[PDB]
Amino acid sequence: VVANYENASMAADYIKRVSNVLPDIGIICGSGLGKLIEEIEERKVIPYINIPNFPKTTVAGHVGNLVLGSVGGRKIVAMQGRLHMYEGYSNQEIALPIRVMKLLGVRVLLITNLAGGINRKLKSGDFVLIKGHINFPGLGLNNVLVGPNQDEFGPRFPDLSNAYDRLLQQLALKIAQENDFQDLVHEGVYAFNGGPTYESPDESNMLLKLGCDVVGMSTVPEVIIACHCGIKVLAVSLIANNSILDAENDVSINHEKVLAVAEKRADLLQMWFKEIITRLP
Amino acid sequence: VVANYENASMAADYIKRVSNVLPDIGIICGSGLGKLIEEIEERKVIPYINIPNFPKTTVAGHVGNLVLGSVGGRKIVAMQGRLHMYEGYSNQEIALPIRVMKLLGVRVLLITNLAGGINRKLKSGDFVLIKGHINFPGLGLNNVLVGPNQDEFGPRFPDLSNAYDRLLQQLALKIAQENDFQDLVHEGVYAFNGGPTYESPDESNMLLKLGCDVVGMSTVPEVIIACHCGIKVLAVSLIANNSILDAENDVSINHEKVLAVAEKRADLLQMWFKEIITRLP
Amino acid sequence: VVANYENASMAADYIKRVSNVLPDIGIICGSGLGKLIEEIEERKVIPYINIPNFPKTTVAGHVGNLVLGSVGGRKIVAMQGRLHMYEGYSNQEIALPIRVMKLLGVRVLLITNLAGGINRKLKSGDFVLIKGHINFPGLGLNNVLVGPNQDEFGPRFPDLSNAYDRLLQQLALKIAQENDFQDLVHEGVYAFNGGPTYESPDESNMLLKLGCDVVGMSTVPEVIIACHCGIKVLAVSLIANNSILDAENDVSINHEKVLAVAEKRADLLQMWFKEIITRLP
Ligand SMILES: Oc1ncc(F)cn1
Ligand SMILES: Oc1ncc(F)cn1
Ligand SMILES: Oc1ncc(F)cn1
Repeated sequence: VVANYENASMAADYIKRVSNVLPDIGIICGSGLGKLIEEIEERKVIPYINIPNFPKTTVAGHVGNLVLGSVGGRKIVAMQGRLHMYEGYSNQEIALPIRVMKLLGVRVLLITNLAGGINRKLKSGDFVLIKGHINFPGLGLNNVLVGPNQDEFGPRFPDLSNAYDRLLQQLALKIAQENDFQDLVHEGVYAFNGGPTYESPDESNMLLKLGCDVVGMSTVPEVIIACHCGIKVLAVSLIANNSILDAENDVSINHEKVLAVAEKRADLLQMWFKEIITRLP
Repeated sequence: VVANYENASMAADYIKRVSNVLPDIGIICGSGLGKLIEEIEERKVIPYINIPNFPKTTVAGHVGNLVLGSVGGRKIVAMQGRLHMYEGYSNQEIALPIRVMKLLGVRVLLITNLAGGINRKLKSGDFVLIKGHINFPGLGLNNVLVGPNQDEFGPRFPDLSNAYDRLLQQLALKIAQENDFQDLVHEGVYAFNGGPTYESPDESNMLLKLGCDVVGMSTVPEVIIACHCGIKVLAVSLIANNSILDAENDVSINHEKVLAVAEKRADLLQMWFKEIITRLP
Repeated sequence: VVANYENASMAADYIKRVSNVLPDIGIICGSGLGKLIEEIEERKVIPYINIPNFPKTTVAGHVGNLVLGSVGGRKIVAMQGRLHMYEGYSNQEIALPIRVMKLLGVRVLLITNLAGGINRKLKSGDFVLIKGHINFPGLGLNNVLVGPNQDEFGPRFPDLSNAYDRLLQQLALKIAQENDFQDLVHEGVYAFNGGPTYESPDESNMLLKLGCDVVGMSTVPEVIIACHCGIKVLAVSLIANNSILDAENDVSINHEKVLAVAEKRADLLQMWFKEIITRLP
């Protein structure tokens, strides 16, 4: 299934027929950070398996829903269950849900994820507003846009220099200042490690030398498909460890330590993003 | 279709039957830079679609011709319409036209492309004689030679240390000195970004740290297949922007700015390469 | 053929029925360095082609055997003929033999390979105990674990920080000290170049900047599959050139120079690894 104009139009025809919502705003929430999606009012929940041309996700399993409703009086659509390229999904499978968002009317996409810290001043539980990226898969001929260009959505050769909207980063920081947690909020460069192994101690050392502030296994593919078709993006990483410090001290990372950090910050992130949605121009 | 001895011999049998030219020299021209190929004398134009075992290019579209004729009294063969790996072509598809060149008798291959500048002293419209490369796809298990080795063409483990012939670089510089444009001519290290997104601002910063002079999305695959089977190579990048400066000043690159630079330099490059062909040993 | 619990159990059922050995220790020997495998006592030699679900290797050709027997009174299993990812084998093909080792009872895996030297103090014929790695394919979405996780073998997101067991590195160094060749033994960080082209002069310069001590085209995939399923690992590189020096002096590497270094050190490595096996806790 190619992520082309006709296959995405077929999916959007089904969603509109079921939901009766035309959303302006899309959200993709990171693992353990999706509590906001249960707070959506006047909801329709749509399993991916019921939507024409949506990718099959029965191998990886776990939740896979599109949720449409209202937050702060705004009309939104959420992916509940994010598709990760380390699972083996092709370029076409990742791109189609984003391109369906576009046809549904999404103009702004808000994204959260979990990441490892590389910059020395970053601590467990800090947040990082992403302002640029280093796309190791893209340099290495695994860019999410490798393949024929779908000209109806965007250009063959996109410019990523404003892929992370500066006015959205400012709005996010203003909201944290209003609530006296700006001291947790940083800006930084995100490195895309295809994964699924955690960054090794010597990979982490390397990324420091190359000026990365955080590293993770998601987000860059969705950002590129969104930028290709003219959707503005805000992306926020929650730091779950300092990998540079682990490397210098011979300490281990693991999934259980990571998920506990998400639990610790989930409710603050929920409230932050609720107010961001309410206050988007 | 594997790029093996028999499939390439089948294609070469067809070309020789149609053209009545045995070329010594191959040329692959970059986008907007192929005007020289219309100046070829006593031509035969052969669409790729008519050549047995040549890769299908009807998805990407646009021109796809092999052109055989005479320049400066020398017998040449040109690819009019270059195959790019960001389109989704496999290793076998890229390699076969080069290996057919070899069976047709090509001993020297001359290549031009468009690239972004990373070295601070490089400006829009400068030329760069490539003297080595950093092959991010190759480090990342997308080398154009991944797969079984075709032993008839070359070794399992090639040495790339003289892939860019030093005497051809000297000849090119001598010709520019004769015409008083040597001040436009540099030498440099080319980084292969698989693409198709332009290098991001923070990717550009990274490449500076790693000692790259230019970056682009082509040329390294063809160079490796040519070196594998013993064809000498000259490769010249036309600089269409300084990406380090764009990053420091928060400026955008785009395809329309890039194509205008090609237009500005096309005729000088045409004349340069005409005299290079005439004067190859 | 997926490298899942049932397909690997089917292979292990066949091996046990033929060999009557339950090994504790696995070995994977590098090119020209497998002489120890002929010294295995009370052997069974099993061609890969006869084992259910083992990957087909008739395209690459050359030896492909599993050998089970006794060394120093210990029960072992060896791969005679290593699978390399530059040949075009998928993730599943590489992983299955290691996962069969696990089901057969392997608790420790010992690995040797040939590599290029990047650290300036390393010379032709030196050995390097690997203590960490930089996995360019993994950063670039070609990690050997990309695809669905096989939960029976290990976790979705493994930690690689103790993938190279520290007590095994110490035991190896102690043995070299006992035999007065500790002056040949170093420790270092290994860069995985997917290959099959040798590291270029400017790739080598880059790797120095990023803190790599050696570079090669194997070993990291097997280490990751082993670590995933809880097998301890010792990995030793034999240095066959200094690629930083070749780059500064404009000198060439080649396969014939490399194989002669293996010949020069094969017998010392054979005896070293024999005593390591004998003395594993
Ligand atoms: O803490 C952490 N989370 C996700 C990562 F990919 C790496 N490190
Ligand atoms: O100016 C420019 N041309 C091609 C590139 F790949 C990047 N930058
Ligand atoms: O000497 C050497 N051996 C293997 C390599 F991959 C590179 N260099």
